[PDB]
Amino acid sequence: PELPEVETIRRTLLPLIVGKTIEDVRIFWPNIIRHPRDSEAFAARMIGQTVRGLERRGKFLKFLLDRDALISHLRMEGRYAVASALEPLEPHTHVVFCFTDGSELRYRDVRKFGTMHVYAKEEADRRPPLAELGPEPLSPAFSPAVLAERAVKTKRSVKALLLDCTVVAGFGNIYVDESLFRAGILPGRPAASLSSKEIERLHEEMVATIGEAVMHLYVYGRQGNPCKRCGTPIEKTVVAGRGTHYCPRCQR
DNA sequence: GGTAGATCCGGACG
DNA sequence: GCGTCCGGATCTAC
Ligand SMILES: [Zn+2]
Repeated sequence: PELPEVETIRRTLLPLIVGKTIEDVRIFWPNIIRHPRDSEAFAARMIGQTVRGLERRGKFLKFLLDRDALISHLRMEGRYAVASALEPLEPHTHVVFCFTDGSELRYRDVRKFGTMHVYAKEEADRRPPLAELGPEPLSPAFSPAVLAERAVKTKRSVKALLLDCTVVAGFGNIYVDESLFRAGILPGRPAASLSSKEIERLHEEMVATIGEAVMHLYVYGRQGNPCKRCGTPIEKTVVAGRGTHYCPRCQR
């Protein structure tokens, strides 16, 4: 799930788990658990805690419990579901949080690629994976000035910069390509080559693109198809180690 | 210390 | 058809 979908999960999951008390934690693929390093300690520490809140930072979900925060990343295919402990588990279920009311929060992921970290709540923001995370794209903390400051001091491409989690939180490959198209900026442009005008326009389109999605694609996955603006075939390359989609006429 | 490379995974695919 | 690819983000090494 991309940031907008992660926000939907945050909003929808919260009422389904708030006020429930963890009775057991069952782990079927311990490598998902990144902190504490021992998955047995991860399970043990969560028992007896009640779910109090659910927040989002970039694409991370932060489950707030009594003493601890659980920080979860679903990557591309991870999913959460609340269901009865009496029913058979779905395939690829790697972690289950069992509540005292006979319901469960289940984590599933065909790719087995997601991560979970648990720390005392007051520690979570200063440890991985939240430590160093950049500002929310929809917050005033993410501004043209902030983007310009990062752009001038790097030799990297503009796409590489937007994909950097320390620059802006959880802006995915899809939104990077869509925002660059909407801004009329080539993904391989050096970040430092962008004018003040271009930085402003890029910030504007990043906010509009992600904001529209939180509340329909021009280029992403559309290689070989006509640009919706000018009819030129969309092209695909590799930029910053990612599949990269752009209109060679409209982007400069 | 900025930045590239390695790493984790398995469905899709040559 | 069995090796290659690929996404995010963090860790490791230049
Ligand atoms: Zn075009």
